[PDB]
This record gives sequence, C-alpha cells and structure tokens, in this order.
Amino acid sequence: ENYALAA
Amino acid sequence: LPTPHEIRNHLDDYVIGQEQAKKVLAVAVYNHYKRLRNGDTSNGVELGKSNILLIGPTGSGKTLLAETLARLLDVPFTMADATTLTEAGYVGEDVENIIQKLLQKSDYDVQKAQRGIVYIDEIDKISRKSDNPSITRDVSGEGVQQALLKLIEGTVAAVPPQGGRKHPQQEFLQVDTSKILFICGGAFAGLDKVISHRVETGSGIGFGATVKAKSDKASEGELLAQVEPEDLIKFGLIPEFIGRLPVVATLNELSEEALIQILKEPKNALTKQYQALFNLEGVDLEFRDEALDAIAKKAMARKTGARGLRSIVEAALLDTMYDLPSMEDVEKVVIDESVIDGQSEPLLIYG
Amino acid sequence: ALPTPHEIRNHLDDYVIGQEQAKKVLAVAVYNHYKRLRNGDTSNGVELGKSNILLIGPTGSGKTLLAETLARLLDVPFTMADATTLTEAGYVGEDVENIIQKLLQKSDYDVQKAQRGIVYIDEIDKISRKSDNPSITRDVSGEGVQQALLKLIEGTVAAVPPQGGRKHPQQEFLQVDTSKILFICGGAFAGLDKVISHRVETGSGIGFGATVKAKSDKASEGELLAQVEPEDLIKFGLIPEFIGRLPVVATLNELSEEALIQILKEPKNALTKQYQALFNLEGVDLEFRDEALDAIAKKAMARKTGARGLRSIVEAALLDTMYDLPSMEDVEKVVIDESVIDGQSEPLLIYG
Amino acid sequence: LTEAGYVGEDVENIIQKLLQKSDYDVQKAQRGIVYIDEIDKISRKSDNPSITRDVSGEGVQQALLKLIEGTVAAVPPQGGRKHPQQEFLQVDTSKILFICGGAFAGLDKVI
Amino acid sequence: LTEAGYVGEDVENIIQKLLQKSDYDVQKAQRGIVYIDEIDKISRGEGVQQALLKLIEGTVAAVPPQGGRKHPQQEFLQVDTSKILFICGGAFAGLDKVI
Amino acid sequence: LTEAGYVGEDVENIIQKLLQKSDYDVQKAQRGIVYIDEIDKISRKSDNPSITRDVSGEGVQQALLKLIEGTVAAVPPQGGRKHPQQEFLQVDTSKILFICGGAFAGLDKVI
Amino acid sequence: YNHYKRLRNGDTSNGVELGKSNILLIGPTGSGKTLLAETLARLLDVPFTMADATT
Ligand SMILES: Nc1ncnc2c1ncn2[C@@H]1O[C@H](COP(=O)(O)OP(=O)(O)OP(O)(O)=S)[C@@H](O)[C@H]1O
Ligand SMILES: Nc1ncnc2c1ncn2[C@@H]1O[C@H](COP(=O)(O)OP(=O)(O)OP(O)(O)=S)[C@@H](O)[C@H]1O
Ligand SMILES: Nc1ncnc2c1ncn2[C@@H]1O[C@H](COP(=O)(O)OP(=O)(O)OP(O)(O)=S)[C@@H](O)[C@H]1O
Ligand SMILES: [Mg+2]
Ligand SMILES: [Mg+2]
Ligand SMILES: [Mg+2]
Ligand SMILES: [Mg+2]
Repeated sequence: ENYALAA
Repeated sequence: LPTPHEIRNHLDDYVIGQEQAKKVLAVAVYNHYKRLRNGDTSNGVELGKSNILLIGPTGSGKTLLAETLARLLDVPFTMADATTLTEAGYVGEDVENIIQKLLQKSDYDVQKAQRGIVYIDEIDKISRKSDNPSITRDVSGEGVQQALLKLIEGTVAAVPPQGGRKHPQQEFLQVDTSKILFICGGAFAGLDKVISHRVETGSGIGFGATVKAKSDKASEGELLAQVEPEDLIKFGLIPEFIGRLPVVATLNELSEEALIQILKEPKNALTKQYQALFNLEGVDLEFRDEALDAIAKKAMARKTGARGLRSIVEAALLDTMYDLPSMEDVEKVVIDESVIDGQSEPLLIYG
Repeated sequence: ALPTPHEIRNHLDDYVIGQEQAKKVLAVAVYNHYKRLRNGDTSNGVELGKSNILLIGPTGSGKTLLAETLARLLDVPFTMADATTLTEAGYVGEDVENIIQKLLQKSDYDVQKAQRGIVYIDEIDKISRKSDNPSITRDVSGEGVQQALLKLIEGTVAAVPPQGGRKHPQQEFLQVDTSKILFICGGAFAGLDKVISHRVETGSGIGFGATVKAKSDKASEGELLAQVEPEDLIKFGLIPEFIGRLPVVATLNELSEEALIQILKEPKNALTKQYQALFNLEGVDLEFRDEALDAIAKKAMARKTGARGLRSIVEAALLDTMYDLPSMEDVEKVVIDESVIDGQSEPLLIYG
Repeated sequence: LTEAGYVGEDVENIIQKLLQKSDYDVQKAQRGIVYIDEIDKISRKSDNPSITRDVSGEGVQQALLKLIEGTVAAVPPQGGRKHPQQEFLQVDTSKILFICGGAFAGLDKVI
Repeated sequence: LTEAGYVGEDVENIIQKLLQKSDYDVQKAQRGIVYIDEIDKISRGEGVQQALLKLIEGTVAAVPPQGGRKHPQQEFLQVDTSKILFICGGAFAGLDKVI
Repeated sequence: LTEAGYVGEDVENIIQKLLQKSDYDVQKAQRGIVYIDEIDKISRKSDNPSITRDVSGEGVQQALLKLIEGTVAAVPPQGGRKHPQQEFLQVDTSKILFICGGAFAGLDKVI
Repeated sequence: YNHYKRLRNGDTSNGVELGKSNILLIGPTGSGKTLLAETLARLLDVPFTMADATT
C-alpha cells in the first residue's frame, strides 16, 4: 500500500 | 425548463452589478438544456456546445454566481478547484474525481449526472508554464488541461460503484460527459497587460496627437471584453481548450453604486453583520447614508472588489470595538462620514 | 463572562512592548471570535463572517511573540504554521491541509472545536512572487502556496487523516470546515518600504524642484508601512486574490531606543532577567545600571536587526566575564557600567 | 540543502542526522548542538535577475529561520525526502543550539 | 513551443494528443493529420525549427500507454511520424513586401 | 543539447534514443553508431567572451568529450530528465562510434 | 602507496589520525591524465571510480 508519486 | 428571465431574477436577488454576465449565463444555460431535450433537433446541423468561461476581477461575483445558480436549479452541481487537481498518478488529486463527486450529488443516477453542471474555479492557476530546472516535473498545468479537455470534448468516464469495499466487483459504470455543462472561471490576473499591448498603439507627440494620461490607462474594467483566444494562449491556456468554451462571460469591476447595495441590501450584508455583533453586545449600530458612500469610494480604490469593504469598516470601528465592552451605559453608536476618513470619532449615545 | 479587549491587551503587554495598533487588532479579533463561538446558533438571519488579519512589521518587532503570547491566553485551539514548508499540491514539500491536521491535534480531534480555531501562518512574505507579473515558471514554494491557501482562508472542507493514513486504505478521512477558522498571516516584508516610496515619494528627480532627503528626513519603514495599501503588496509579489481574503492589515512600528530599554527589563522574559537567572543558578547576582541599558539600545538600533540585536551586545559584553566567572571563587555580585558596553572598562566584581 | 519542494535535500534532514546520534530519542535531540558548515554558500546574488528564485541560497536561509529561532519541525525518520502523506516525527528546535560557519569571500572588500 | 526548453517533450506531446483522439491506435494514429499554426512567429527560434523538422521528416516517438501512475520504458508505445501528414499554417504579413 | 544544470536539454538523451533503437538492450547499444548533426552550431563563432556563461556552445563540447572518449553514462529509463532518482542504467560509450556532421559556414575563409 | 599504508593501520593505535592529501593533475590535451587513471584501476585492489565534473 505505497503512496502516490510526488514531484 | 427554466426561463432566462427567471434565472436572471433569481441571480439578481443574490448578485449585484453583473447584468450582462447574468444574461449570458441564463441564455447559455437555457440553450444548453433545450439542446439536450431535442437531441436530434430534426436537422443535420449540430449546434455548438455552449460552455461558459467566467473572467472577472477579484470580488466580482464569479464564485457567487455559480453557487446561486445551483440553489435555483435542481440538477446536480459540483464546485471543483483547479489548484487541487494534478496529473494522473500523483498525490494531489485526479480529474476523474469530478465526475465521482457529481454522481454522489446525483445519488449515483448516471442519467441525471449526464444532465448536470460542473463549475471549475481558479482555472487560470493551471496555466502553462516554462520548464523549471529545479522542479522534478510540472504536473499542475498543461497535463491537467488536457485531462479536462478530454473530459469536456465528450468521453465515457468510469466511476466506482459506490466504493462498497476493497473489491467493488469492477462494475466501473460509464458516465458520458458530452451532455455535461462546464463553467470554468478564475481571475486571469495579468491578462489586462496582454490585452493592453495587443489593442494599444501608444500615443503621439505633436499638437494634434491625442496624449493619454494614466487615468485613461483602460484597466481590466472594460478591457476584458476585447479579449481574444490569442491573449488567453499567451496567458498559458491551450488553444483547443478555448475553442471548447465559446461563451465568455465577463464580469466588470464593481461600481460604487453596486458596492453600496452590497453593504445594506443583502441578508448577510456587512452592515447587518456588525449590527448583529453589536446587538448581542447590548449596543445598537447605525450607519449613515453618507458613510456608505465613503466606504465604497475607499473600497473601489483598493481594487480588491467587495472584500475591500470589510477592511474599511474594520478600521473605522477598530477603536470603538476595542473600548465598547469597557464602556458602560452605552445603548447606541452612530457612524458619520467623518469617521470613515478618521477626522472624527463615532458619536455614542449614553442613554 | 467574556474577556474584553482591554484584558487581552494587558496580557499581551506583559510580554510585548510598543505595538499598540497590532495589539488592538488581535484583541478585537479574538473578542469577536469568541462572540461568534458563543452565538453559534445565531438565531437571526445573519451569518457573521470572519475577517482575517495580516501582520506586517520589521524584524524583532513582536509578530511571532504576539502569536505566542496569544496561544497562552487562548482557550480555543491555536497552531503556528510556517509558509516555507508548504508547497502546492502534487509536490514533494508538503500539503497546505497539514495545518488543519496540526490544529486538530491541539483540539484532541474535535472537528467542531477545531473549526472555531485560530491559525497563525508565519513567514507569509516568503511565498511571494518577485514581481507583479504572473509568473515565468511553476512557483511551487511561492504563488503555488498562495493559490492553495485561497480556498483554505475563504472557507472550504479539507480532508484529514484521523490517526494514520496506512491503517486503512481510505481510513474515512475527516471533513473539517474552515469558513470560521481565523487566520493571522504574519511576515516581515522586506523591500515593501521601497515599493511604497516609489508610490509616495514622488518628485525625486535631479533638478532644483526635485527633493533629496539624504537618508535623514526619509521616513523609516515603520512610518512608511503605515501607508501600505493592497496595490503595494501586489507589486511585492502577493496575489490580489490572496489579499482580499486578508482585509485587516495591521502594521508593527520599528522599535525605538526607548522601547528597547523597556524590553531589557519590563517584560516577563526580558533579556536582562535571562542573564540574571543564568548567573543566579551559578551563585552570582547580576546588576545592570540604567546607563548601560541606554547604551545597549543605541548599539542595537544600529544593527537594524530589531530587538534581537540586544542579545548580541549583551553577550559580547559578558563574554569575558562568563568565561572566567566559574573559575573565580567567592564572587557574589557583578556590576555592569556604561563604560563596559563601550569596551573601555572591565565589569566590576564584588567578592564575599 | 535547498528550499522545500525541490529535488535537493530538505532543511529538516539536519534534525534527522541529530536523531541518529541520540538513538531516535527526541527528548535527547532537542537539547543538542548543531554545526552548519559552509553557511556562506547560501547568499543572495545582489546583482541578479529580479524574476527568479534562489532555492539553493535564499530559500535555505528562509527555511532555517524558524528552525534556528525554534519551531515544531517535521522530521521524517529516514530523512531522504519529504512526502506530504507520510508519518512525521515532531521535533522542537527551541532548545537546540546552532553554530553556523563559513569562509565569507569578498567580505573584506565590503567592509 | 517557442520557449525552446525540452522541445522533445513538447513535440512528443503533439503525438500524445493525437493518440488520445486516435483511441491509442498506432495504425489509426499514424494516418492522422497534424495542423501546426503560427509557424511564422518562431522564425527570425532556429532550435525550434530543427526539432520540428526532425518530427516532420519522420521519427519514432515514445508515448506512455493509457496514462498510468508508473510504467516501464519498454511499455511505451512506439509511433512513427514519417507516415503522419503534417500541415503547417500561419500568416506571413511581411512576406508580401518581400515578394 | 545544453550544459548540465540548464533546462534546455542534456547530452545523455542521445544514448536514450540509441537504446530505443536497440529495444533497451544495453549490451546491444554499446556496439552502436551515433550521428550528431549541426555540430558547427556549437562552435564559438561570435564568442564575445562568456564570463556570464556559454551554454549552447562550449558548454556542450565539454560534455561530449567524455561521451566520445568513452565513459559510463547514466541514462533515464524513458523520456525523463536527471534527478536524485536512482532509476538509472549505466551505458558504456567506449565502443560506440560517433559521426559528428556539420555544415561549417565560413570555414573556407579561415582556410 | 600511502593510501595502502593508511588502510593497514585501521585501528591506528596512536594519538594520530592520518589525513589524506588529494592530487590535482594538470596537463595539456593528449598528455596521459585520463590514461594514468585507467592504468591505475587495473592494478588497484581498492575501488576506483572515474567521474565527469561537467554533469
Ligand atoms: N455582485 C456581487 N453581489 C453581491 N456580493 C458580491 C458580489 N461580488 C462580490 N460579492 C461579495 O464578495 C464575496 C466573494 O465574491 P466572489 O464571487 O467569490 O469573488 P471572486 O471572483 O470569487 O474572487 P476570487 O478570489 O477571484 S474567486 C461574496 O461572498 C460577496 O460577499
Ligand atoms: N515588542 C517587543 N516586546 C518584547 N520583546 C520583543 C519585542 N519585539 C521583539 N522582541 C524580542 O525579540 C524576539 C523576537 O521577536 P519576533 O517578534 O519573533 O521577531 P519577528 O517579528 O518574528 O521577526 P521575524 O520572525 O524574522 S519575521 C522576541 O523573542 C523578544 O525577545
Ligand atoms: N604518455 C602517453 N603514453 C601513451 N599514450 C599516451 C600518452 N599520452 C597520451 N596518450 C594517448 O592519447 C590518448 C588520450 O590520452 P588522455 O590522457 O586521455 O588525454 P587527456 O590527458 O585526457 O586530455 P583530455 O582528457 O582530452 S583534456 C590515450 O588513449 C593514448 O592513446
Ligand atoms: Mg472563484
Ligand atoms: Mg517571526
Ligand atoms: Mg545536417
Ligand atoms: Mg581526460
């Protein structure tokens, strides 16, 4: 349950 | 079903000083609904989709017109924000969520959702920008515009079936966006500069030449009507995006007459708020007619819209509010025109 | 009963010195905020809208200190946030909504209690653009934060994880409104005085008619900032949309020499008291003469770092004494004269 | 170090390093000493384009302000990168001492 | 596209826009029509023209398939621009005097 | 192509295109050939010394030197730019052949 | 050679910490700078890496 990508 | 006169009448009850914009919104909304009823329209010609684009300065009724419209109409209405939106697969948000929220408002009635409205505020914030070396990637921008564009052009959208549990049975009901109405708004700050260059050729130098002063600068008020798609593209929008929004409702800056009405005519007007504030404090507040005119002149100068009014009133009553609780036996407070300018301080009845 | 603004200002006066206008604004807002909190039902057809505050002042004026003092006296939840850490949605830095989460913690996750809360966003001038122009690149740590804060200030529903995002996939995120939350955005706008001068100090040419002040008659930042208007802020880098949400603009004056002398001794946690306590636990008594305090104020004013300058002047004067004082024995009192600040003399010592 | 939201290391990472020394004992780290070397490498370029952002030099100074003065800073346990939807260890830098250093080049000319 | 920064991504985006309309069909997309506007403005942006002509001459472009959070390099669809017809438009006001 | 640190473009993109032609088979790319066009544009023609910076010209030649000579090159997976991300595969250009072609204008006058 | 000597006395039982002295090679083109490094890597047991400062 990893988090979404962040720029 | 609703008539434009009815729409404008309901809007006028809550909005002040946007006669032309209200007309455009009413006409566009009515025509859009008439288009949905007569899908075939007994003709080979297909009517262009009328999606409104609201352009106006701060504190002019953009975010208010949308809310008032929702109150009147019965169809679903969702108020999104472009700032939250981001490119797909990022932490911020997704564009598909808009339809999801729309269905929740419509009780998951796909038939009703396809007939709903959608208001996107702060659309100017997703304007295209030049690449930054330090930033990893520019997600809140062009990418979001393309997602909204594919949503506006008309495409099926998959919505989970109420999110019953981890596994929702993968129903992924399809929602069509071809019949949905979009109202994209935002104060395109800096657009007046782009428009000015395009339509202003400067001034001459001779005797016969017409010299133009700063008062003739032709600022955003009366300068946003001349806007063309080329100016928006320079601001950062996509050309195809503009073509999807033919209707361009422009909101002019609020005049002193409109501001004075806002001070007293609304049910939750600024003057009524302070009166209630004083009333629960055992005091009665009275605003003179001259004072309201002075407040509007100061607020207009600030170029902050109707929100400026609170700044002027707060400053005038700052000292009074600070020492009114300590003062005893005071039943009424009167604000004269001088109080707004600061030369005098507000008469207090000690009866 | 309800605390009146006079009572609130007195508690602020104990720790703050000289900021009368700013103290009034905060006192009035807190009183109005409590009035709204009590009259939550509002049995009338009127919605009492909030007025956000914007604190502007030089360094060492008392902005952050005012917020800290306020927290001590605030029954409702109060949190202090830094705008530097915030970033626009979708970026590595942070999410603006985190402030509300920080606020809920203060209220033990009582949404109804948090909604009626106060927030102080410090360093608000550091999320500003460089010019009036919209932008040239994505200003994540800048206008992007301002664009994100608009909805937070005006009023909206923000999502918040109650305990942990990883405990459950959705975790039934809490929805908390902000239409009633009060915001106090405080920043030390640097270069704003220059902007106002260009708009106010006209006729700055070269001829006879032109006025040249030679940095003597020139109005200081404290006097100039008093004439601040939103248009000046737009040029500094703020968004028009962001100022309208902050109608109340309270300004803090530059600290004069007399105010600095008061700061040294009168406040509860005054600088002199701190050094006296440091020596007191060491077995020594520290005495400051009145002449010394006047000298320290003049030196600190030159630094143009606010009241923080005082610490530099005092620490430098007591550096030699603090270094060799523990080695010394039988020393019970230390006296600082006016000459000690200049450096010509050595602080007098008492043995016994 | 760099300003928040950019690819470079954040300013809160300093506290993370401090936690390593204290076996992740926040109470023990809040009373620590910190030495920030090469503090002269973060300086405003006076003669530079107005419309730009000095994330490396000015942003770092802006970010360190609340840290030096004292604030409840968010500290990722590992500290590699900051993620908004991530658990953070709140640390207070009001008692931490900072000793900045750096060979200022060209200061003698300014003086 | 006159910015002249990461032109490869910007020109590639054009192809990506076509695929969305093409329903992510490489065969149908390769038959598409591309219209470029205001081609006169870039003239004086030599780098912009150089990037464009490579796209006009024909090249293979990598477009992410059906969006997605993260996808491997190989998964990217390979479309050829040699088979795509490109139309360049624009008004050349000064050109009349030149003739 | 631009000097590293500038937003225009980087010199590693070349190898990226080469990988695409080899189906991302590194061992098959190292044995490849690369044609670099418009090399004369990089030449300092109207140099006007670059005390501020030289990005489109001398800054590109300096970068290519090791690429041509042969060194491991960090290549992003696909259509990405360099960043702290560690999702980079190393490619060796020691055996790659380079054919730099340019329509040098005014060289005849120099000769 | 000195690098190897410092590695042998990992413990360094003395009140002395040996500090490294870095090298700066200056020379014209086609002189042997890069070549010297490559040759060194052939006979270097300790990890040797080559970096390009332009990137
Ligand atoms: N025409 C109007 N009639 C009545 N109240 C108005 C009008 N225009 C502005 N107001 C007042 O201003 C408030 C905000 O108006 P908005 O329509 O939100 O302005 P805005 O265009 O949304 O500003 P932003 O920040 O650019 S979204 C309303 O709640 C009213 O109190
Ligand atoms: N009016 C004041 N009364 C008492 N102490 C003060 C006053 N102004 C400054 N100080 C002292 O200066 C310290 C810092 O004051 P702050 O208000 O935090 O400065 P500032 O306004 O935050 O400037 P910043 O944070 O760089 S924007 C306080 O902790 C006090 O010790
Ligand atoms: N002293 C030398 N002995 C043997 N071969 C040499 C010598 N100097 C140069 N060479 C040859 O020249 C080639 C390049 O030498 P390098 O040392 O790489 O040049 P350089 O010192 O790197 O100059 P740069 O890197 O272009 S500034 C080598 O591969 C050898 O073939
Ligand atoms: Mg709005
Ligand atoms: Mg502060
Ligand atoms: Mg060629
Ligand atoms: Mg070499």
